[PDB]
Amino acid sequence: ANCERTFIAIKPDGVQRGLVGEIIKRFEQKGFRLVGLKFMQASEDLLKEHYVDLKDRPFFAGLVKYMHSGPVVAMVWEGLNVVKTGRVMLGETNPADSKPGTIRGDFCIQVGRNIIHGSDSVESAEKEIGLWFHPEELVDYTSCAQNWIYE
Amino acid sequence: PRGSHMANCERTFIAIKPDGVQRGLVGEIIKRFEQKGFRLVGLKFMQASEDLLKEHYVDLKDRPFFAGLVKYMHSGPVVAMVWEGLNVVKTGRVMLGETNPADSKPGTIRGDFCIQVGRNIIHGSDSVESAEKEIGLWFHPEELVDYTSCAQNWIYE
Amino acid sequence: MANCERTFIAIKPDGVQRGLVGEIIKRFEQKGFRLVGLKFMQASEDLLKEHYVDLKDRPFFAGLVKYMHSGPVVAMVWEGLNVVKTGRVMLGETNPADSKPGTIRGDFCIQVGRNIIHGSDSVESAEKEIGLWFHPEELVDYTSCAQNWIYE
Ligand SMILES: Nc1ncnc2c1ncn2[C@@H]1O[C@H](COP(=O)(O)OP(=O)(O)O)[C@@H](OP(=O)(O)O)[C@H]1O
Ligand SMILES: Nc1ncnc2c1ncn2[C@@H]1O[C@H](COP(=O)(O)OP(=O)(O)O)[C@@H](OP(=O)(O)O)[C@H]1O
Ligand SMILES: Nc1ncnc2c1ncn2[C@@H]1O[C@H](COP(=O)(O)OP(=O)(O)O)[C@@H](OP(=O)(O)O)[C@H]1O
Repeated sequence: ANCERTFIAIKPDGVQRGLVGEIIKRFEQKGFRLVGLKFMQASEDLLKEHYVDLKDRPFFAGLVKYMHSGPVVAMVWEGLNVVKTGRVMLGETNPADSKPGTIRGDFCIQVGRNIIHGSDSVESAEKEIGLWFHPEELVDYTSCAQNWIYE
Repeated sequence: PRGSHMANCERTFIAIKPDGVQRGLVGEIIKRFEQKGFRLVGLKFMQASEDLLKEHYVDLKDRPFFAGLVKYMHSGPVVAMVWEGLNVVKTGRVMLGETNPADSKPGTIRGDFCIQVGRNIIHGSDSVESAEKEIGLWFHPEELVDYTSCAQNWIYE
Repeated sequence: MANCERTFIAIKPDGVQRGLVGEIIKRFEQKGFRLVGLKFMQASEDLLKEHYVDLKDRPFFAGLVKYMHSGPVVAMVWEGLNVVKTGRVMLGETNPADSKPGTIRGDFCIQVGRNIIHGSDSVESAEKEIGLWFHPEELVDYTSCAQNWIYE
């Protein structure tokens, strides 16, 4: 419910093109609560486990190499239906189909340079959060606006 | 008729709810209507009485959320507004996004700024008939200001 | 290559009058499209009649030409993968009544006849429009510093 969490990663192209603050602002202004935030170079072992559902796809090795080629911003956000709603805010996975107003619709063009990843399901979010963050890196606090965001 | 000056003079009632005020979204919301080309006619900051809210939401008096909605709308100040323009009722609703924020698209006010249906930041008239009733209920005629936008000939044919 | 497709975008006199030039350009730059041509001009009625030749028999044609000649326009050429189709998506529906929030027309204008901008509808129309509005020498070629982060 209101405490659902999702994993969002800003990809190396999102960092290189100076979109970190823009992306974070979209989640903050929506009313989602920041739980975790890290900046790192993800190892190929970590990326292969993150993208384990894609291990049989032809683009898998290139996606892992690319995701390891620069730093990423790993994040955890909390809120009601944050997994599904986070995916709507990102826009379609393929930027060609993403609508203006979405992060990919506004800021990127091609699927291998799509700036961001968001968990596709509550099950995938729980696995991704556990893989990228130690439990002690996730911060719990109450937003001063909680009563104005949720009944 | 299409292209008539009178069609450009349609008005709608928009209220920024207590959560929109609390979360500092008043300026953001007003900027969206101004940049679109809609003309501001009325604007006031007020605490709406429960009697005014019960009449505003009279069609919902039998819904289970009615009492909570009236209490919530009375719990803080609201920004009441009247905007004018071609199809401003329907287009204002499109700009707000779906009533339930879960279904509102990015780019819309609710799509960008809020999450749950009971805390949806804003109300807009659902039809020209509801707009006429709502404008009359929230504003005295002397609070509605008429003027001509300097960009009128660049917004309308 | 497919990443070198080009489209023609014109900001109409109402877009210039209402101070939307920078906002429109920012939308194309932030998307990752490359600016190729940019010129500010009063389009002649002869140029506009050729640009809108397919509408010469429509009842609104004379008013459209007069309107497009009534003030300056910003003529532009942008480059990128599927920039024609994607540029149209970014502009929003031709009729602003049907354009969604988040698009240029959805955010900034209301009526057809004052719809702030034009974008090529097809690669064939883009080639014709670019040739009509720009001399080849006005089109600038350079490589974006972010090319490898926009395209694989
Ligand atoms: N050709 C490709 N090159 C690189 N990554 C790709 C390619 N096709 C798909 N993907 C990635 O493969 C993942 C799955 O995308 P799909 O389109 O197959 O499914 P999805 O729309 O349900 O996410 C996406 O990763 P992301 O969530 O980190 O964006 C997508 O970007
Ligand atoms: N659970 C709820 N709690 C509070 N208000 C609600 C709830 N469900 C619906 N409403 C409100 O009830 C009003 C009518 O919304 P509906 O979606 O029911 O519309 P409808 O009656 O045509 O279906 C909306 O008010 P607004 O225009 O000021 O936003 C909507 O927000
Ligand atoms: N009543 C009208 N007055 C002025 N221009 C019009 C009118 N109806 C259509 N047009 C213009 O006629 C052109 C063709 O619009 P259509 O709706 O017929 O087709 P489109 O949606 O497939 O592009 C558009 O020009 P633009 O690309 O420069 O915007 C459109 O604006």
